Amino acid sequence: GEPLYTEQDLAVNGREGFPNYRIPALTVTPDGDLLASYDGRPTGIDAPGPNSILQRRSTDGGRTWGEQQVVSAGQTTAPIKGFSDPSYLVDRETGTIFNFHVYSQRQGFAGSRPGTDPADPNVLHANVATSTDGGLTWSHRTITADITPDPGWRSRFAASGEGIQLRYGPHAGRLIQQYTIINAAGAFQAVSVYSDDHGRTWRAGEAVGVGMDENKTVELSDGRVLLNSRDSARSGYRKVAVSTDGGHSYGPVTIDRDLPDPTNNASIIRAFPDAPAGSARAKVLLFSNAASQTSRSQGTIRMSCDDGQTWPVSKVFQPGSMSYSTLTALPDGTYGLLYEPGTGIRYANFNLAWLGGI
Ligand SMILES: CC(=O)N[C@H]1[C@H]([C@H](O)[C@H](O)CO)OC(C(=O)O)=C[C@@H]1O
Repeated sequence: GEPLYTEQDLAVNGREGFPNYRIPALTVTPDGDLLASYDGRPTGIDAPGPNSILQRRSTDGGRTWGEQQVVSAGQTTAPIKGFSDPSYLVDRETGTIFNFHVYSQRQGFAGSRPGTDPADPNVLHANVATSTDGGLTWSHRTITADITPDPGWRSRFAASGEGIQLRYGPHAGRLIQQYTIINAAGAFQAVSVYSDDHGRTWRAGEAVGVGMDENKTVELSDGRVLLNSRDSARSGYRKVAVSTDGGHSYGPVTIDRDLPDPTNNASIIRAFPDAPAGSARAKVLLFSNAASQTSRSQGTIRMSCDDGQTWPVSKVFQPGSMSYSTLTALPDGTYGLLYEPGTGIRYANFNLAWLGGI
């Protein structure tokens, strides 16, 4: 077809109530509405800043966006509370939407102490907001205790963006959301948090790697779950691991030289999420990140047609400043992209024809 690439800002620093906006999360409701979530930052900083989780909705495929509404409101007055780094997760079977995020008080990620008590202001808590009405109203839950099987895990945070629901195998229906934890030795590890009962209970899998950070997972054509991670040890590339199970454990972590990265968040999705297992279309992956190894710039989309082995097609969508980016498959066959150009958060829409390879 004919190449399509358009973009418009959803939030710009200083307008609509907050001096700074950051951290994109994007998803599509079962009704087909597009939901964009991000941080509203009063002091322009990460947790423990008294941040708010915000949301904008589009009912016409991303063309027009409704007003900025608050999902979780931070408290700028003492007792200070903050809510940051959103990640959406839609249970396509039940139609339920989840929005995972941090619940901070006195500490952020690096400073969190061990503990699980919601009342303890020294721990960085894990929260989930649940909606059964398409993202209109939300019910909140602190699940730190449920996802901390090892008392030595002193900190954690859901990787911002969008999680997944498995379609194949013995664990089909399973909701997976990635987290980064800091263990007793001070090591940064990746871990899958999942639910087999459509969100009633959440539990952690086995932690993997060292030098890990914000990480994402995708279900491959054979049902294997590929983990793609930001490298906190700064190799200049993305780290990768694979899981063949559901009681999540991942194999060894290796550096992927095909994916340069300056130690920043990225997104990896299935181009055709509904394709049947083993089919050619099920092997197609899209990846968005900053390709520069020296700075957060040169935002590009890469495409693989072999479950992530090779990435023969790539195109730059933002030559300049580009930090965090997330992708989702829209029902019209195109792709939504929420990203950070340095001025707040911007929404972009593109199709495969635009990519050039196919
Ligand atoms: C909970 C939290 O702190 N999230 C932040 C995250 C984290 O600090 C880093 O991943 C090192 O672990 O990094 C950044 C960043 O732009 O680099 C922004 C996130 O809001």
